[PDB]
Amino acid sequence: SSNFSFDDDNTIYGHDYVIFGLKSNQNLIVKGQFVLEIQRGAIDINGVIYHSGVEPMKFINPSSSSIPLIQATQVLNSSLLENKESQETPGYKSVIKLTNLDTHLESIGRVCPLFKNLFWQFDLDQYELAFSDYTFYPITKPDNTVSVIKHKNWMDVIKSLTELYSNDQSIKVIVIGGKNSGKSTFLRLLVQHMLSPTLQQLPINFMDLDPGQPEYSGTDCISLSKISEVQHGNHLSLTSTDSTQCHYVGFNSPKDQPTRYNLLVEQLVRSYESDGELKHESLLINTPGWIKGYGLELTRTLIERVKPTHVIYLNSGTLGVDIDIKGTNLIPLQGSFNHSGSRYSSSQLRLLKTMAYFHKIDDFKFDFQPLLFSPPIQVSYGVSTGISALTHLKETGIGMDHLERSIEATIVGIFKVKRDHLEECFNKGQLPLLPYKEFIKLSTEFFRLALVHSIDQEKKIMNLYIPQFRTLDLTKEAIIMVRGNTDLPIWEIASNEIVKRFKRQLPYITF
Amino acid sequence: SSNFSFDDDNTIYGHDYVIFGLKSNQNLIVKGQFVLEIQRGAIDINGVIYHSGVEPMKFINPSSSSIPLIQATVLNSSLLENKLFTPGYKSVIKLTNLDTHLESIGRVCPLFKNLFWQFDLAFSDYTFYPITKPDNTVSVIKHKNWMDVIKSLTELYSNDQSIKVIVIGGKNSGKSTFLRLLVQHMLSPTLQQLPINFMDLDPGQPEYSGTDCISLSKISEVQHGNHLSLTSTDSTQCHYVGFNSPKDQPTRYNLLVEQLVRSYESDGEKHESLLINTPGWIKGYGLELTRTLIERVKPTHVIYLNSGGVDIDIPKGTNLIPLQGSSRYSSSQLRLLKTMAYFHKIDDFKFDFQPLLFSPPIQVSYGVSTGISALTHLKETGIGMDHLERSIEATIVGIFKVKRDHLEECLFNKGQLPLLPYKEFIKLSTEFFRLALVHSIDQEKKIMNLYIPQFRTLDLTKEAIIMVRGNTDLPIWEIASNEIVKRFKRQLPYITFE
Amino acid sequence: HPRLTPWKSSDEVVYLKGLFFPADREQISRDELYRQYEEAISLVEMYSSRTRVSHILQSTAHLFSALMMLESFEGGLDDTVRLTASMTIIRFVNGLLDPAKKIDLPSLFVEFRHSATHDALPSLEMCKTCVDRAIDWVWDHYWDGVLS
Amino acid sequence: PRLTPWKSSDEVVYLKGLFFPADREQISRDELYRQYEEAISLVEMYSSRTRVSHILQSTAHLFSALMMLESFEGLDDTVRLTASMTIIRFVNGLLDPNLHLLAKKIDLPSLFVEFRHSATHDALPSLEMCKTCVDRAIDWVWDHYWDGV
Repeated sequence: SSNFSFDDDNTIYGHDYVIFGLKSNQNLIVKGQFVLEIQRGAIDINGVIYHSGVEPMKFINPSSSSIPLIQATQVLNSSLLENKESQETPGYKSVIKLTNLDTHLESIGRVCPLFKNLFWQFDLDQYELAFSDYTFYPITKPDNTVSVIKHKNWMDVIKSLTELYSNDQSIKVIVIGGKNSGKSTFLRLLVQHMLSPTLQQLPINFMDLDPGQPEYSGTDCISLSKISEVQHGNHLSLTSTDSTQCHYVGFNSPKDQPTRYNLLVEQLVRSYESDGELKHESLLINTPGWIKGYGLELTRTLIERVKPTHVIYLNSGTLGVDIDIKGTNLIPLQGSFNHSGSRYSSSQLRLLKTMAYFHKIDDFKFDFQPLLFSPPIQVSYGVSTGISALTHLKETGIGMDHLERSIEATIVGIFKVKRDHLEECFNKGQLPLLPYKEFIKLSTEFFRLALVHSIDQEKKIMNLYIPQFRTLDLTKEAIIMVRGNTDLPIWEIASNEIVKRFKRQLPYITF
Repeated sequence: SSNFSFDDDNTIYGHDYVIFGLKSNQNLIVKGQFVLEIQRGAIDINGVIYHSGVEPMKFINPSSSSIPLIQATVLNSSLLENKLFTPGYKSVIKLTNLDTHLESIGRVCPLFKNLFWQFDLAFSDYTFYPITKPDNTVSVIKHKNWMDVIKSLTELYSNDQSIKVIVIGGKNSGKSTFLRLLVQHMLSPTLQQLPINFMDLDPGQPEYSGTDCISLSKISEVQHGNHLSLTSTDSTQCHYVGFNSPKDQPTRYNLLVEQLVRSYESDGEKHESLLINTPGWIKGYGLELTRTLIERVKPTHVIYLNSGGVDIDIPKGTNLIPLQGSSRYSSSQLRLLKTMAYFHKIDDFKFDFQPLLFSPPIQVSYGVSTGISALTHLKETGIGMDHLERSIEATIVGIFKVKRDHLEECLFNKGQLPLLPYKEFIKLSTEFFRLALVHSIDQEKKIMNLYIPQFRTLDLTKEAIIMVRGNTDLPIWEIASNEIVKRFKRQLPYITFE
Repeated sequence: HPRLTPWKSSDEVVYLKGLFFPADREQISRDELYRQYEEAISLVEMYSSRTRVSHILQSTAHLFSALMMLESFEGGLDDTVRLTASMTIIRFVNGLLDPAKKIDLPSLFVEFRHSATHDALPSLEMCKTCVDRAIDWVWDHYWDGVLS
Repeated sequence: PRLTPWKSSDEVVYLKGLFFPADREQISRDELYRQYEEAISLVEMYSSRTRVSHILQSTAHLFSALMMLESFEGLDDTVRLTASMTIIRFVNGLLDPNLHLLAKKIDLPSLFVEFRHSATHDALPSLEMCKTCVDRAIDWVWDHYWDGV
C-alpha cells in the first residue's frame, strides 16, 4: 500500500498542466502519462538528480510495471538549475510542474476490456472533493501499486559502475537473468543513471538481444540503439529512441532458429564494435530469458565474443561454476511483484507491444481504432519490384499453393534486399517463395513489420497494414517479405467495434 | 520356520533308499530329488491323495521353489494294495534315491550348487534330505480359497466332458504354482485318467516347455516337483518364439498362438480338457493379448491372480484369486539354468553337467546342401550379409524343419550362410526340432559347428533344416565355466576379465 | 469471447476430416490415400505456421506421417522408423496427459511410453500397432465429432 | 568372466575407428557415412548377439541421427522426431542409474536436460537445435567413453 504526501500543496489545476509545490519530505508516485519540467528546486527521480534547468521529461509508466519515485528531498546544490516562476518561489522547498501528455494511448479500452486501467482516465461515485480528470494524477490515497525502489545494493552496484562512466574509460556490460528476474528494470535503471544531467550528454550504446521480452525494441527484434534521451517510464517499447537497426529474428525465443540467432547477434556485435571501439559509446547488452541450458551456452558464447569488462547475473546458481569468475557481479533478483491482473502476463503484454506498433501515428501519438478502416496500402507480389518474395523462417516446408494463404491475416516482416542479392537462388507464379537457405546467406535490412489483410488471388496485389513509414523508394532494393513466429493479437482482427459493426461470420475467428 | 516330523528308531536307513513310517499326525517336507514309492497306507500330498497302489512317482523340487508337503493324512478301498519288517504306524512311505545327476551344476556354477540336493544327529548323504529341524526353506502352503477354487475344476473334470481354463497374472503372481497344482489335481488317480491338454503361451517363464517355447503339451503324467522344464511330457510340438516376451514380435506371437489354438481345438473339441498359461503381462498390450485370447478360446473358466480387471470381465466367466506366491535367487537367472540344463541332458532325469565342449561336436553345411538350407534373423533383419555369419556364432540358435516345396521359397545371398528373409519366414510353415548352440563356424570349409542336446540324426529326405536366431541369450557358464578357464589358458574368444 | 483459428471460415476442419479419413478406406488406392495423407499433413503444417493448432490436430498430422513411414518400410535398418514412431507416440500421449485413464487413453500408450523412454526401444510391429491405435483414438475422440 | 558380443576387444577398436577415423579432415563426406553405416551395422549385430553397453548403442543411434540431419535438405517433422527421440533415449539411459545435482554428477550438460524436457512436454525442438544436441552428445561420448578405449 504505497502512498505519498497528500497535497494540499497550494496546487493550481491549470488546463493542460498541474503545478506542484513539494516540501522537503514530499515525494510523488504518479500513475498515468505526463510530461514535467521543474519550475523550482531539483527533483530527484529514481536515483538521479534532475534540477530545474533540465529539459522536460516524458513518462509512460504503466500499471503493469512499478512507478518510479519522484522525490523532492534533495536540496538544490548546483547553479545549473534554472528556475522560472510565474506564480506565487515562496521559499517552500521545490516546486515542479507536470503537463498532460495526451498520448491517446489510454484509449485501449476500445479494443480490449481487460486492458482498462492500465492507462488511467478513471475507469464509481467521486470520493474526494476538487477532483479533476487528466491523463495523469498521483495516487493520493494508498493503493496497490508497486513503486520503483530496490535494495541499497541494487542501486549501489549501478552507482558504482556509474562514476566509472564519469571518467574517460568506457564500459561494456552484460546482464543475465531469467524471465521475471528483473533484467528490464535493471537496464532501465542503469540507462537512467548513465544519462543523468550531471554526467556528459554522451549517448549510450544499448544492445538488446532479447526477442521474447524486448526493451527499446519492437516485437521480435534484436536491436542496437544509441540512446541519447532516457525513457523515464516503462515505455512498452513505444518511444523512438533512435536505433541503427532492428533485426528481425522472427521468433519469441532463441531456440527456434539458433543459427540465424547466432549469426544475427554476431553481426550486431560487429556493428557495435564499429562504433563501440570509439570509446564514447558505453556498450550495453541484454540477454534472453534463458538462464540455463542452451541459453546459458549462448550467454557464454556472447561473453567470450564481447570482451565483457562487466557481467551481471540476477539469480544465484550454477552460473559461477559455468561462467569463470573476467569480472562478474552478483545481484539478487528482486523481481517486480504485482498481481497478474495488475501485471499482465509477458505473453499477454507482447500482444500490447505488437498492437501498439501498428497503431502508432507517431512516437507519442496512438490511434487505437481498428486498422480496417484505414487504407490497406496495396502492394504488388511476384517478380514485380514492389514486393518480390516470401520466406518462411522455420516451417520452410510448405505447399507452394499454401504459403499464399499462410501469410493472409498474419504479421510478417518486410525486409530489404539490394541489387541482385535477391536473384540468388521458385515459381512466379502466384508467389515466388524465396527459400530460407538462400535467405540466410543474403544480407537484409529490416523495414517495419507488416500486417497482411485479405490476400487477393486473382491479382498479385495484396493489402498491407504497416505503421508509420516513409515512402519505400528503392532503385533496385526489392522489399522481400518473411513470416516468422510472431503472433497476431485478436483485437486487431476482431474487436468489439468491428464485431458489433458486422456480427456476421468473420473469416479467421470462431465464436 | 517350516519343519517336518522327525522319527527316531522308527525310520530305517537303507542303501539307495530310505523308508519312513509316518504316524497319523505327521508331515514331511523333503528337499532334493527322489523317487517316491508308497509301501503301506495312503499319502495325501499337496491337497490330493496318493495311495500305495499307485506307480512310483519322481520328485524334482529345488531350493528356489516351495517344497510340496507330503502328509500321512488315510483309509480308502483297495484297489490300492499295501506292500516291511514292522507295520509300525498307519502309513509307510518309501523314498528311493534318484540318480538324476543334478548337484553337478556346482561344477560349472558356484551359486547354483545350493539349489539342488547337496550337503554343503547322524544323517546319511543321499539325493533326498528331509528337513527335520526347522529351517528357512519354505513349504507349499496355499490358502483354502486357493485349494477349493482349484478343486472345483476337478469335480467338473470328473464328469463329462472338458473345460477350457485361463490363468492370468503378473510375473511374480504365481501362475506357475497354480497351474502345477491344477494338473496335479486333475491327474490324480482318483478321477478320470484321460490326459489333460496344457497350452503354455508364456515364453519368458515357461513350464512344461523349454526356453522360448510356446508349447501345447498333453500332460499324461504328473510332474510332482517344480521341474525346471527339465523333464518332458509328450507334447505335439514346441513353437520357438525366440524372444523372452511377446512385446518383441507381437505379430509372430499372435500368429503362433492362433496356430497352436488350432491344434488345441482339433484335439480338445478329443475329450481332453484344455488349459492355458498367459504371459506375465497384465498391464498394457498384454491385457489386449489376453482379451484376444479369451475371445478365440471361449474358455469355460478364467482365473485372474490379482485385483484391479474390468476389461477381462467381458465376457468369459472370471475368477478372482489373491496372488499369494513365494532362493532362486533371481527368476531371470533361473532362465539361464533352464537354458543350460536343456543342452546338458542325455535323457530326462539324467544331466551330465561337464561343459559341452569336450563332447564330440556336430557338423552342418550352411548351403544349398541338405544340411542347413537357410538362416533367418528375427528382430533385427537388417544385419549385413557379411555380419550374419559371425552374428550367429557362439549363440543358442533354434533349428527348424520345413517342407522342400516350402524350403524353396525365394535364402537371399548364396555366399557364406544364405540369409532367408523374415518376411518369407513368417509366411511358410515351420516345425520346430531343437535348440542349437553353435560352437564355431569355418568360413573356408563352409561347415559350421554346433551343439544340440540330443537328436535322432535328423534323418529325412530333402527336409531343409532352417536355423533361427531369436533373442535368447547364451549362459556365461557354457563359454566360461571355471573348469574351462583353467583347462584352457585364460583367453578372449568371447569372454573378458572384469 | 472470440477465438482465433488458422483456417478461414472454419470449414477446412471438415476438409481435414475427409482428407485424413476419406469416405472409403479400402476401395481407395493406397498411393492416392497416402497423397491425401501428405496433403493433410501439409495443411496442418500451414496452420502451425499461421498459429498454434490444437494438440489433437498436430498429433494427427504426426501420427499419420508415422503411419505412412511404418507401412511403407522396405526393410533394413529399422532404427530410424522405430525411433520416430516412438517419439510420435510419446509426444501424442504426453500432450494428452500434460494438461487414471479418465481421458479414456488405453494403457497400451502408457506402457509404450515407458518402453520407449526408459526401457528397450519398441519393435517395428509394436510401433505399427500403437500408431494405428492412436489414429483410431484421435478419430473416435475428436474427428468423428466435428461435422458440417 | 563377462560376455562380450565382439569376439576380441580389438573389434571395439575397429568400431571406434569407424565412428572416429581421426582423419576427420580431410575425408570424403560420403566416405565418413560409409564408415558410419558399417559401424551402425556392427553395433546392431553386437546388440543382436548380446546386450551392448548403453554408450555403444547410443553412439549408433546418434550417428544415425547425425547422418539424417546432415543429409536432410522439405517436410522436416520426421527428421526432427528421430533426432529428438535419439537424444531423449540417450539422456534417459545415462540418467537411469538409480534432480539438478544428478546431471552435474553424471556430467551431462544442461542443454540435454532442457532438450529432453522440451521434446517430451513442449513443441518439437528446432532441427538446428537437434543438430547442436546431436553433435554435443557425440562429443560427449568421445569425452567420456571412446577416448579411453
